[PDB]
Amino acid sequence: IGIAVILVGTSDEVAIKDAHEKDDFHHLSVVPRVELVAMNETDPKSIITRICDLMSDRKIQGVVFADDTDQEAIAQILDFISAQTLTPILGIHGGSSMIMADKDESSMFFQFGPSIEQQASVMLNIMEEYDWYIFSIVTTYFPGYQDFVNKIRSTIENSFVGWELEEVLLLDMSLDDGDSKIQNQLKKLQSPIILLYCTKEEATYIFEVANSVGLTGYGYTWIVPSLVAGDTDTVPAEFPTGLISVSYDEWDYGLPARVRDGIAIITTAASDMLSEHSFIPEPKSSCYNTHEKRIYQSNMLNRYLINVTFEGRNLSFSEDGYQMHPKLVIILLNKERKWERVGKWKDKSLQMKYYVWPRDDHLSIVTLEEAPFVIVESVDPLSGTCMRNTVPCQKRIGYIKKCCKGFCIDILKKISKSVKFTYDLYLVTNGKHGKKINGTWNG
Amino acid sequence: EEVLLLDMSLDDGDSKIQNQLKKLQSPIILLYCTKEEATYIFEVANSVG
Amino acid sequence: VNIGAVLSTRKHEQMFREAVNQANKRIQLNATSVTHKPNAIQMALSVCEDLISSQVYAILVSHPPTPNDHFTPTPVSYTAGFYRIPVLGLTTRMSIYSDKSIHLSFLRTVPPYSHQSSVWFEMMRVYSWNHIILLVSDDHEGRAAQKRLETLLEERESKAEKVLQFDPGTKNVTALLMEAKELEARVIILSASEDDAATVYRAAAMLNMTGSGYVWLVGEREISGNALRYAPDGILGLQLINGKNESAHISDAVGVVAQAVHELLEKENITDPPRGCVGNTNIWKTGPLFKRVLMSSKYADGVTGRVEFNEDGDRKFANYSIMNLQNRKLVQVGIYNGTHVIPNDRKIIWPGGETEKPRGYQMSTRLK
Amino acid sequence: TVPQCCYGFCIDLLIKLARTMNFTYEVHLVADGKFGTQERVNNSNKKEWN
Ligand SMILES: *[C@@H]1O[C@H](CO)[C@@H](O)[C@H](O)[C@H]1NC(C)=O
Ligand SMILES: *[C@@H]1O[C@H](CO)[C@@H](O)[C@H](O)[C@H]1NC(C)=O
Ligand SMILES: *[C@@H]1O[C@H](CO)[C@@H](O)[C@H](O)[C@H]1NC(C)=O
Ligand SMILES: *[C@@H]1O[C@H](CO)[C@@H](O)[C@H](O)[C@H]1NC(C)=O
Repeated sequence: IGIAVILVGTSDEVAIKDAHEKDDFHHLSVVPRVELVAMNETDPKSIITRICDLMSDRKIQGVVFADDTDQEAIAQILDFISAQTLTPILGIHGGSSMIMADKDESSMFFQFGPSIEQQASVMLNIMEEYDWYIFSIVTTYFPGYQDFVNKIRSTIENSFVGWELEEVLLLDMSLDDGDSKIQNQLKKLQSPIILLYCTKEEATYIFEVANSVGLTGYGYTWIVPSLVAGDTDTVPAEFPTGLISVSYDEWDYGLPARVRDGIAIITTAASDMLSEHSFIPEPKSSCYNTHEKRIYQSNMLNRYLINVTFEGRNLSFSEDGYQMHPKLVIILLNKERKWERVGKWKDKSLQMKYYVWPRDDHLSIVTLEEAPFVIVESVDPLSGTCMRNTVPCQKRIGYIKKCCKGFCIDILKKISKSVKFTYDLYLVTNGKHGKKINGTWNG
Repeated sequence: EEVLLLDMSLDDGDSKIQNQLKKLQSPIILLYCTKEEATYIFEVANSVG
Repeated sequence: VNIGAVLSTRKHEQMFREAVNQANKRIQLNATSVTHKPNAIQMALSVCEDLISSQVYAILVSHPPTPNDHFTPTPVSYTAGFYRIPVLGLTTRMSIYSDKSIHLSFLRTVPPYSHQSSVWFEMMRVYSWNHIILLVSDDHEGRAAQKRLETLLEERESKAEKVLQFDPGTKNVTALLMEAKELEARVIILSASEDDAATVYRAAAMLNMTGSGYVWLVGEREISGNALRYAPDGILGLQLINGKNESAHISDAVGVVAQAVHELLEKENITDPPRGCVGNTNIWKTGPLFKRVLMSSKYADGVTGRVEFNEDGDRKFANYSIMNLQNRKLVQVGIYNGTHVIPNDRKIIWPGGETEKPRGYQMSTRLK
Repeated sequence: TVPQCCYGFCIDLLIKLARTMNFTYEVHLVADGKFGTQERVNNSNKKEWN
């Protein structure tokens, strides 16, 4: 089979094609072929003409796309072409990679990227990791907000953890005369977390209004999806420091890696089609007036494109067009207007590199395990976290939550309540209580 | 619960005024300032809520 | 300084040119029209060539015979959205062109089908109905209609009793009808395509689902063609006043475009649109401003009434006619003037032949 | 679903209630034979009663 790989604007060199030759794909029975095509126009007419020429002049059935600009119309054009040409098209690393919902029916167009539900789940996991059970929701009248809120509420309801979900706002933002209305409804966000969802242009205005009201400070944290962040190196001088965002893996994912993954997915789909239901391993190419393409019956092939293993990677897609197991990173706005990778999200896991979440009245406390004084239990098997009469307990050696308790723990809780200070308990590693050894203490 | 100073001479810390003002959980505030400063403080408090 | 039009006949293009010329007398801008093509790719290429030939500020799109709205105006909108050139739809109510995420810089001259859900609210307050069921189809249009109806109902703290969905094109809906039969609710609201509506009509009246009580509410696609042929008596359908009319829509579109152009001419820093798709790849840098000017433009008075644009670029304050099928006929029993429904002096019939509105609620006395 | 016979305090109360307000009844026993509590399902983690 012949898969066409199209690159637009600045990209890699022919060396990437080498990875498509010396790989498991060549050794497989699919024996695929690659015809790299480089373009510099990036226009609808140019893209359509190039696709038509490749389909007609060359015998190809799959297309891998990768642009350089951030125009989202490329994804829509690719979806339209796939719906018309009835041929699979994969978009990666550019406007084609941007996730678009509500694709046209009978369109075999796929792209790399997460959905709103996955980002909401990642945000909930991040919140649960640091025990942030009280939060609010702020959104605008932008498509996808309903899905975001519904996913958040469904996750909150079908769980044994104790959440708050105090308030949710709508923030019309459409009526210019109702400018004071946004400020009026913004004075109900006493909860620490906010979990905003809106566009970057509206995000800047909302942040300025909140700063005027006084919702930005040491005691408030904002979590936003990748839509708000937009370009990483284009901070609009208004995002509060410490903002947390969820983004796609753009640093530990090279363009040649994406090209190889797409080629492998196409080859595996072709091999699966050839093995099972061998009536037509691959339909022939076509040209304009594709009405006679019903004989191809791409519906059978479509079901095969959503199941790819690739030596234990689970590259399967979804019926909508987004991959089921993407790679996601958590970024935080540094002091010097920079985004840093704090943690990564596996299939079902979290590898945050910060165990204390660094930012006066916040000090660390050391405790030791004692029979009647400090009992170190384990997390609750039902909800996954401790419960009343228990407090979180770190365990160095990378860490493990323990949720210690006991007489001394109760005394510490009462003292903290009375003096109004926060703490982060953790157990000691070497030394039980303390003794001067060679002039030095321990424990 | 607490007392405030609200040094209005230095406007560079204006963003701080809305910050320290969002801490008085007590109902009674017992303000004390001049009429112009009183109007400014009342406007800031109304904005904060 | 000119505008583009994509009509379905030469007569429509001539009418559009005449309307633009007449509006000119009320600059030297001249109209440009292109006919539809059977192939979507060919249509996109033709629209791109037309755009390259001359700079276009706005593009109007119509529907030819065999509309197939899912792909008739889609290529034009996709091509125009690359440069953020506003596109106005003449006869398109698929409700998929309302989200700005997919279709950018799009405006409507007729309300989408989803808005019909609002029409089923005054009748819910003027007839004292509180228990209803939904037979919405499983697609974008059905989902939008159901969401709008649920949002409207949530205002009064009373949602639908039970919302059921069916896969499009299904030939066996007996299970859903049987499930909904024992629900103590008599008001039935249907939202599906012509073929789906006709299929639902069959295998439904079979189980005595028509007659005493059982108030039926539908939209506009349900009472049409095959579905109308199988529609039972007492169906309360909705009709658009000027939906079919095309010349009036063209006239109002031309007037609104001219008014927006005149308003924008006063403003400075007006960058000209690119003179050709090839080579040019940057945004217009003024498309959003032109779209904003086009929206929120209160037209004085058009042939089809006052022209208002919604926050989503859809028609605002439309007028609907309520039709009640009787003796295989169709008569108007009321007019919904955008905000309220006023009945006429004609009697209203019901599926059971009664002259009084059924209560629409049958409480069950056999408990489990 | 064996059709057994049942009586007692609850049956008498139900009969009196049915006589007071006109309505028929159809009594049946619970399948799992449990009063009901909130539990978690192994798959889909869907919390539900029983
Ligand atoms: C007049 O319309 C024609 C369409 O046939 C177009 O080619 C021409 O450029 C228009 N004239 C001006 C001055 O734009
Ligand atoms: C459409 O509207 C025009 C008004 O401009 C009218 O003359 C014409 O008769 C209408 N056509 C139909 C079929 O109603
Ligand atoms: C619609 O008709 C009702 C009649 O009761 C009237 O009160 C209302 O103002 C009308 N609205 C419009 C937009 O014409
Ligand atoms: C139940 O009994 C009442 C008498 O209190 C009567 O009015 C009602 O009609 C009866 N319902 C029936 C027979 O279904």
